[PDB]
Amino acid sequence: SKPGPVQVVLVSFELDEKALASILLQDHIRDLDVVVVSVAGAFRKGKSFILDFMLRYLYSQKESSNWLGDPEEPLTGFSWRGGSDPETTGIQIWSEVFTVEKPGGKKVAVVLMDTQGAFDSTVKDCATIFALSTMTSSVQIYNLSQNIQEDDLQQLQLFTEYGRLAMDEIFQKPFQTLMFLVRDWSFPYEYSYGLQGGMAFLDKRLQVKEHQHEEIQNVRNHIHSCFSDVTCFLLPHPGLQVATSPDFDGKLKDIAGEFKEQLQALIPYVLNPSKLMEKEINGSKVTCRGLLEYFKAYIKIYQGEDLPHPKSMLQATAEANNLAAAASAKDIYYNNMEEVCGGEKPYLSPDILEEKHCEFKQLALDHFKKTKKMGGKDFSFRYQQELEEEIKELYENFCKHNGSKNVF
Ligand SMILES: Nc1nc2c(ncn2[C@@H]2O[C@H](COP(=O)(O)OP(=O)(O)O)[C@@H](O)[C@H]2O)c(=O)[nH]1
Repeated sequence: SKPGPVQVVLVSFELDEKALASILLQDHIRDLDVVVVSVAGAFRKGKSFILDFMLRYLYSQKESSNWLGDPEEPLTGFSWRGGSDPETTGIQIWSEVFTVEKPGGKKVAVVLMDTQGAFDSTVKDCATIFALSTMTSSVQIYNLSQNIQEDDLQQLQLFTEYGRLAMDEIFQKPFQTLMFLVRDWSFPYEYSYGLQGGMAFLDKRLQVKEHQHEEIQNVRNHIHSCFSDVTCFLLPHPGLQVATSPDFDGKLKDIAGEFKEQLQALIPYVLNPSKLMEKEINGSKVTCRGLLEYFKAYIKIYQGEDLPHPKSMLQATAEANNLAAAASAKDIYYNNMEEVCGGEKPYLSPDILEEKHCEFKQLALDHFKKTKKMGGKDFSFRYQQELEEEIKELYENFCKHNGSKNVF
């Protein structure tokens, strides 16, 4: 009953769909728009240290004020690396999804994602892990040591023709925020720690120059077709005790002061309620229920020998987008009907049951049609017709359950 990391993508690659569904289709979050914060990068680069502070912020927020902690008390990690073979490639998420009220009262679900791979441009693939993580997250925090290297940028080539395809055919950038998190920044006299120094440094690194390799200048020329926002944050060194310790357990006061300072800017910048950014695809928000569909559609196309064609990535996106609309409509029909004739609630005469059915079927189909969907009308119809068959089967079970409560 204790929260912990859940392996959702593992070694080709497999989606553990049951484990992911058990988190995302919980009753209290499945209908909420979901915020998906991913930290991605090479093994042993401090990703889980940052994930731990994000959890401290989220748990402090859940139960309140000094999120950083008590300076006298030792730190304890949250066990993102507790399993066998911690250097393994894959994607984990935290088992506790948080519910946060944004200003004005809208409640959203907040998922934390741990994306680990070799991250080195050669022989094998973890590009699959970076792609799946990027396409499903709303903030991809790309965790790098000391600088943004040309190798680092070359790994974004995965998305370049995808971004160019989507702009050309759907008139929209496919992804939201990419943030370069530069660890152990050592030149504050050139670019100061934090966000303003980071954006000046990123601007310089993103400039195309004739000596760079062709593929890297490509990435520079099209990264802004992929992400609606590209940002960078320079974080200081945490101090030698953190750097040289396996499983750091020293007191908060033993962490370097400038690191703590910049942590208090970085973590709220990502997780403060006014900053939470719901996942969006095709310009419409994704719920925990819908997010499951994107994982299921994306795992399929990354099964092959080679990386998928961009047309197949757009195709999988369109299919999952319509399935997400259908699933949301199906839940509306089911929840309303179960409220009215489910359980041991009293028998309803066929006239009353039919009327309720007609009311909630129309509600459900209207919701599907009103929802913004990719593919055009003929593409979306096949999903609508599928939804109508599901509703018909649901209605039959509701009718047979209702009839079992009849007297004689
Ligand atoms: N130099 C440095 N070391 C860090 C930082 N954050 C964590 N560490 C240490 O680096 C090692 C690997 O950290 P870990 O968070 O497990 O890396 P992960 O594999 O990316 O999750 C551990 O000894 C950490 O205590 C940092 O910002 N800078």
